Formats: sequence, structure tokens, C-alpha cells
Amino acid sequence: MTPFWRGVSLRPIGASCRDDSECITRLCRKRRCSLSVAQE
Repeated sequence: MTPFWRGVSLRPIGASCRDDSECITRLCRKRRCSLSVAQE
């Protein structure tokens, strides 16, 4: 677990989201992916 912004089996940081599970980090920040930064 390191390349959060790469072609993983999930959605990378710099990608769009649908559900937290869609994002590699399991964090759906306003329909977008990101790290442990759910503040905006």
C-alpha cells in the first residue's frame, strides 16, 4: 500500500468517486478521491 495515485484496482487520488469503496483510500471526498483529507 503506497501508490495511491497509480493504476490500482480502485480509483486513485486524482480520480473521480462514486462511493468511498471506489477510492483506493476508501474516502469519497465530495464524489472525488483523496487521502485522509476529508475537509473542504
